[PDB]
Amino acid sequence: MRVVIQRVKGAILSVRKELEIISEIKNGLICFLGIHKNDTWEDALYIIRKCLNLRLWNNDNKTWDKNVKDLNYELLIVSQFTLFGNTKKGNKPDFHLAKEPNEALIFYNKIIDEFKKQYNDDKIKIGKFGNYMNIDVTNDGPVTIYIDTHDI
Amino acid sequence: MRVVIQRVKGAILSVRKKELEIISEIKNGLICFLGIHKNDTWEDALYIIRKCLNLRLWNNDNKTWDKNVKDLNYELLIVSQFTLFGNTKKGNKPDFHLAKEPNEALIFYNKIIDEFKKQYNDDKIKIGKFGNYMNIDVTNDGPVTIYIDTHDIN
Ligand SMILES: Nc1ncnc2c1ncn2[C@@H]1O[C@H](COP(=O)(O)OP(=O)(O)O)[C@@H](O)[C@H]1O
Repeated sequence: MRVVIQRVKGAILSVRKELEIISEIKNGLICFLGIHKNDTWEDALYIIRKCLNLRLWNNDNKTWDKNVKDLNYELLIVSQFTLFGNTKKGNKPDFHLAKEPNEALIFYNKIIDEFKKQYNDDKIKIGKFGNYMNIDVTNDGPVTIYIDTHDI
Repeated sequence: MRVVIQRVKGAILSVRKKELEIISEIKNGLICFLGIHKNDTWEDALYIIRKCLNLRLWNNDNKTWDKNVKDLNYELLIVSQFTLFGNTKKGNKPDFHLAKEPNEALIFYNKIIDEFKKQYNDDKIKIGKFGNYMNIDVTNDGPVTIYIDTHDIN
């Protein structure tokens, strides 16, 4: 599994209705989550644990000290198959390394459940899987973290 | 080198000093969050620029993944992001030792920006404020997030 984690002051998620807002968070994280074809539940578990526990906020005096849970902040989890974009061949990407959309959705849904189980069910916002999304992100820093579980 | 590329309808970059001040802004195009590694070479930088400018990340009529940022006269906002070399394998406090140290990172970054302008056009390349806190309002389009690590390349 691949995840891009961005530290945000807020994120507003819209779909085409011109656009209607379905999701919104204030301070916290937007997590762009790529699901590999070979991902197991242990790959999911690692990403979840890292997203929830990574110490990405300062606590004056201390840098990199508080996580999303510590500060009662929110997470928006967005599925991003493009994170397996093969950009090595030419300039046209292909995405064959990403999990096929049906088994990806189920896996994703299980991840959201576990996010809610490990943190709080009110603090976990989502997009519309598969659908086109407009997301206004207020990047705080910016702070961008990347994790690939196949490096673990 | 590491880069996170996001397809945008717009991005608005502010810095400190009502309390925030807008310094850069693009419409359609890419925000590229760029991480510079300790041992990055000009060849790593060249690969990043080539891909950012030439990756076909936009639709065109009946065709998907067909047009690149240059094809559409779109813009690039290039932001230095050392946090991309944040090691998180050992505990939950990130370790950034593998990121090129600031002074060397800044000159390498500015060289990269110069080459972007040379390979595309000056007026289409936007930047932030290196080593400074930034507030970046990004309108993600899709979203479409691309990740490239040049170490994976030979
Ligand atoms: N894992 C995936 N999840 C969602 N969409 C995908 C995925 N893989 C490919 N796509 C989309 O489907 C289209 C066709 O891909 P596919 O039929 O899998 O292979 P190919 O491009 O070689 O025919 C692409 O334009 C891409 O946007």
